[PDB]
Amino acid sequence: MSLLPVPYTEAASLSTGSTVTIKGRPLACFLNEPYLQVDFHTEMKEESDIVFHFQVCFGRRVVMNSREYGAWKQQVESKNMPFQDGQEFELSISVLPDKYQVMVNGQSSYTFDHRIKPEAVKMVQVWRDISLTKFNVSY
Amino acid sequence: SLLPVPYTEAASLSTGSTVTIKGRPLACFLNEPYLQVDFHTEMKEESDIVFHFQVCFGRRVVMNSREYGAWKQQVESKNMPFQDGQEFELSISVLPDKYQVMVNGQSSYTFDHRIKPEAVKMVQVWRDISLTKFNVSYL
Repeated sequence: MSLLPVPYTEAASLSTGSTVTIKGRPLACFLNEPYLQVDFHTEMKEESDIVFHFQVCFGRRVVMNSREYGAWKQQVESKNMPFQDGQEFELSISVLPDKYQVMVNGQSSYTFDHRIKPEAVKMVQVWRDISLTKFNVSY
Repeated sequence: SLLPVPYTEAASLSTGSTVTIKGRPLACFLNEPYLQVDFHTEMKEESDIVFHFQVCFGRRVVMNSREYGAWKQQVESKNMPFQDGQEFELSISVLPDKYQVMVNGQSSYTFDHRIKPEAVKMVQVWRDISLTKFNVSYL
């Protein structure tokens, strides 16, 4: 049923001006709290450090963090919830010199200042309770 | 792998029933994949949950019920018999007073009946696992 298989793992490189586009839909109603996770990894292996971790608990909150030297760092939480129950969404993550800008359905929704340089990213993983129709990294 | 996830099946339970689940997490424990098993009062996903069993692999287990649309008293355990990167066998037995949850033959968790197990009409298995076996015993 999901057009693209989930978990979805792709080799990627990022710098200022790069955009990561993700089109998908949660697999459950918001009452059931499905999650979405997007991780920008330093290496191809899943256990590698995470430069940018973006986790949505649909209908509840968004958590952002990094995993450095194998440990989760300072968690950032947002109760901003532009995602709509049972709807397809479009997620756009832009790389700016100082931060990532996260757009949901074309609206500025979240930001996260760079901890690790985006130039250290080698892989992007999209996983948890979503079906996926589109994944793209601009070059 | 052979059974799709989310996996949903019509079911009925009473004393002596066993729900057998064979599967494997989709990620290493460092990435905190989840497993969720919900015993529902109706076929619809938004229905009440008699028994909610949620594993955050390598971290914790949470159990609860959802009654009249609201999550009730959460039960938490840091017991972790699940092994990183391994296939597991989960066996949920229905006893007169509680569910007994066995992992790879070890009695690992228990949950006293809030709603009678006879109210269950559906079982849903979802989140970050591949599923090789699902069975509800009868008679």
